[PDB]
Amino acid sequence: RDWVVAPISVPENGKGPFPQRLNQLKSNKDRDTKIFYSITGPGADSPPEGVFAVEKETGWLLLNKPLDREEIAKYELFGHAVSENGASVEDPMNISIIVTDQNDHKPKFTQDTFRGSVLEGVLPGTSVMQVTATDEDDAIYTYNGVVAYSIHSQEPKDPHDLMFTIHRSTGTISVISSGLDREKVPEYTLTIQATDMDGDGSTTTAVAVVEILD
Ligand SMILES: [Ca+2]
Ligand SMILES: [Ca+2]
Ligand SMILES: [Ca+2]
Ligand SMILES: [Ca+2]
Repeated sequence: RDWVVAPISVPENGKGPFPQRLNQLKSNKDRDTKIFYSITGPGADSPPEGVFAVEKETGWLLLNKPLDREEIAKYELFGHAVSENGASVEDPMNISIIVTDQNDHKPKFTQDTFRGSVLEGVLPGTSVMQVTATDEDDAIYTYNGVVAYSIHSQEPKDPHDLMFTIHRSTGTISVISSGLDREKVPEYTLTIQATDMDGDGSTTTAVAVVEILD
């Protein structure tokens, strides 16, 4: 029919070119007279003003610039159709616009520094602590916001290096070697990493400080 518009999905960070046609509004009343189209709503005539617009004569709905999903993920605008003699010829039309995700956010550890402690005599397999990173991108239908964890490096490297691991998805740091000795090394500092696209994407760091208890 005319004067209907299906919900519209727009991936954020479009390259365009801009302005960009999305949909065309039309009233059947335009055989019988000249019609002027307009658009109102948050994103059109109210903040953020002028992201969307509509061509007066043609009814083309237009996007004027790239969208950001994490700023605004959905718009509801309203289309109007007014004849040349000034009478509206349609009831204002609901235009729904959905902003879909691209992976444009690095993960963030919730703290710059995490602390955990174990007794000197714990067995290999012992959970020390659980660190967490978040990611603002979609983690439901994509891996854009799915974080894989890894250990970047360990200091010091006595009695040897790679004495801990991290659970790839939970962030649980565990001890995988024997040989802890508070007297020799009372404390380890682990730089830890969080990578989105489940390990294929971009990566941030944090520190996890492990104390060997007395
Ligand atoms: Ca964004
Ligand atoms: Ca991400
Ligand atoms: Ca995103
Ligand atoms: Ca990568």
